[PDB]
Amino acid sequence: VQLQESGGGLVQPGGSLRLSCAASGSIFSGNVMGWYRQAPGKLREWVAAITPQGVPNYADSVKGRFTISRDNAKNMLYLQMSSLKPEDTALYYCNRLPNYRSWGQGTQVTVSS
Amino acid sequence: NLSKLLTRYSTLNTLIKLSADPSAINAARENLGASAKNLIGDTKNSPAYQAVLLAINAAVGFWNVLGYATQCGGNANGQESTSSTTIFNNEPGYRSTSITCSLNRYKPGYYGPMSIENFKKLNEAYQILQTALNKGLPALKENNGTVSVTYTYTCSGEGNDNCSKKATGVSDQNGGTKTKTQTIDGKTVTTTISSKVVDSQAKGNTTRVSYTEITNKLDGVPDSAQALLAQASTLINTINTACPYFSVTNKSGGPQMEPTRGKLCGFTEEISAIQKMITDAQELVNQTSVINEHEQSTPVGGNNGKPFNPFTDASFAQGMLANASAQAKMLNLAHQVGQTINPDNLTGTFKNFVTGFLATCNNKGSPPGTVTTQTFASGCAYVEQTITNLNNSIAHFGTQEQQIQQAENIADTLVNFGS
Ligand SMILES: CC(=O)N[C@H]1[C@H](O[C@H]2[C@@H](O)[C@@H](CO)O[C@@H](O[C@H]3[C@H](O)[C@@H](O)[C@H](O)O[C@@H]3CO)[C@@H]2O)O[C@H](CO)[C@@H](O[C@@H]2O[C@@H](C)[C@@H](O)[C@@H](O)[C@@H]2O)[C@@H]1O[C@@H]1O[C@H](CO)[C@H](O)[C@H](O[C@H]2O[C@H](CO)[C@H](O)[C@H](O)[C@H]2O)[C@H]1O[C@@H]1O[C@@H](C)[C@@H](O)[C@@H](O)[C@@H]1O
Repeated sequence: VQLQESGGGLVQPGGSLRLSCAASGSIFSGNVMGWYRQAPGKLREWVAAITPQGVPNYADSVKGRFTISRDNAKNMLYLQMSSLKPEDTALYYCNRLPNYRSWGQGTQVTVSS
Repeated sequence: NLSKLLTRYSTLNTLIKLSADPSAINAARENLGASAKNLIGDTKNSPAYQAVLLAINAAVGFWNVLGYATQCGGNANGQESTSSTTIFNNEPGYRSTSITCSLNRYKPGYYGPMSIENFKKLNEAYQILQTALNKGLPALKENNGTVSVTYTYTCSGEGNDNCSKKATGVSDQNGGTKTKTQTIDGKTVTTTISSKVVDSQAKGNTTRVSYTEITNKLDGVPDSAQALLAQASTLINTINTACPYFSVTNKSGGPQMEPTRGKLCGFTEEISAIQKMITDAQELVNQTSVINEHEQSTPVGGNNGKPFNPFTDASFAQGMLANASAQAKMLNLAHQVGQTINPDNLTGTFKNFVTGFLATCNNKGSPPGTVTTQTFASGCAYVEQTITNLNNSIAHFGTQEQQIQQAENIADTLVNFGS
């Protein structure tokens, strides 16, 4: 009943960031987990997901650039981001799928030169 | 004050801007239509479909695990018998495709044998489920599907009345036949019962004794989800209510069953779980009519070509909300079915049961619903696979889940504004 994202920051276009999310066992164990983002002026959009067995899938806007992964030993969720563009600027959140109804605080990412 | 809100809660300002915009509202209603097709029109990709399938498969799997070990017997009235053997075919027996109810003298009942009355109930539900699974479940929106189901049992032994006129309905026990038509759903279901006698010295008779054979041919049996869940409920409740004695053969090396002897309803955690899954699947399927009754395909907008007024032009909203809420409720119950049985979160002896038996097959996979001499003591109902596919379908419902939440929030905003 706890979600804490981290790793966000201000980067250049072309940059990389690894976001992390520390989920509790309730939420994480045996559950599909995923990342979401909420950009300026828009509602929260789904970005990626991953099944307990490690199979990942992605939104078209990030496919080929972002990689989602999970560490089942430590209830961690990770998003590696590459080739960032201004358009990736947003608050990023992890949650399970379907969503637990309280969201973490999220971690800000800002891509800009 | 409201400016002071829309600072601290930025996504809410966005929500109100969308709620006043017909093109955004229509875009949300088009999304509802599409996510509804995924939920009630698809199979592989529908979380709802996979959760239904999983609930049914767990019930069937439970019996494939334990039926071979379960005592049954006696005569037609629920009464004890002095010498009656009754064999049900296409059932998961010990090293066999039949289960034999040959326990005499003991009164059928709790921590005793399953009466043949109950076994007939259990068996009919099992044959139906195994036939449907075998042909493939239809998508949730399809209700006028049917299936044909055929199954046989045999009565031998002095004094055995389980195949007689009274038990069966057939006037002549040798070569006779009876047709009746109860109606499950508002649907008609034709049952043809037929009987033949095979003497001991008749040719081609392995068993050195003489027997009666009853054939049941049911046509137009509903294969809808609501229908099939009622069958699974009957299967698991019959077992749980009869609560018959069982004892297992623990194979060398193997995976190990506990307890080895006892009563079938002693598996309380496992039965509760299955009953819960079926209950959640039934509530899930009930959301189908809420979705159908509230189509979101008609575009919305002002009237007399004047701007849209979210305070008056918005009576569609109750239905949009009801629909989105229904879809959301489906997805959550589907997830909840999976979490009931998924071993990642199970513990102790309920986990052993699922990882070592229920989510296991010993057949040489072979298609769904086939019963072999090795089926016993394993689930043979594609439970690990169904869990995996349910998770995959949910992972691929990322976008739609968010679109449903946005649609529900737009609608809910409009329901608010109108009052
Ligand atoms: C008990 C039984 O099965 N009797 C049937 C009889 O079998 C004997 C003969 O085949 C005989 C040959 O000489 O051999 C005996 O077994 C021998 C082996 O052959 C031998 O090699 C080996 O080493 O030793 C054994 C045992 O010592 C057989 O047991 O065969 C008859 C001919 O087929 C049969 O009667 C016929 O079938 C019936 C259904 C009916 O249509 C008759 O008109 C027809 O001639 C015997 O079947 C029983 O027939 C009696 C006599 O009328 C009854 O009809 C009975 O059913 C009613 O009564 C009982 C109460 O006892 C129940 O209440 C039932 O509801 C009533 O309907 C009927 O027994 C039933 O049907 C048979 C086929 C079987 O399913 C039984 O389980 C049923 O109880």
